[PDB]
Amino acid sequence: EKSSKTSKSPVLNNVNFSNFNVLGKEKEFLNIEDVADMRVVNRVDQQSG
RNA sequence: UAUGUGAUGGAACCUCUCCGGAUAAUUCUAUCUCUUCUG
Repeated sequence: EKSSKTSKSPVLNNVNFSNFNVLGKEKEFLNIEDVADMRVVNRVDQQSG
């Protein structure tokens, strides 16, 4: 397709991949802290623990 | 809610250090209570 030099918006896509959304929750807002949990996770030297 | 000839992020241990310890005989004698009416 050599789509170089063409940023493109309506130009042809022989194969295009759409976005993926959660089934059954297309219109459901909530908040970030209501579904997700936050941890830190660290890196250890393994020479001195 | 991406934009398309190129995503090892499974590509990273919240790890390391610190006596729930210290002191104490389950023992034993002095009152308690305020208004009485001329005495």
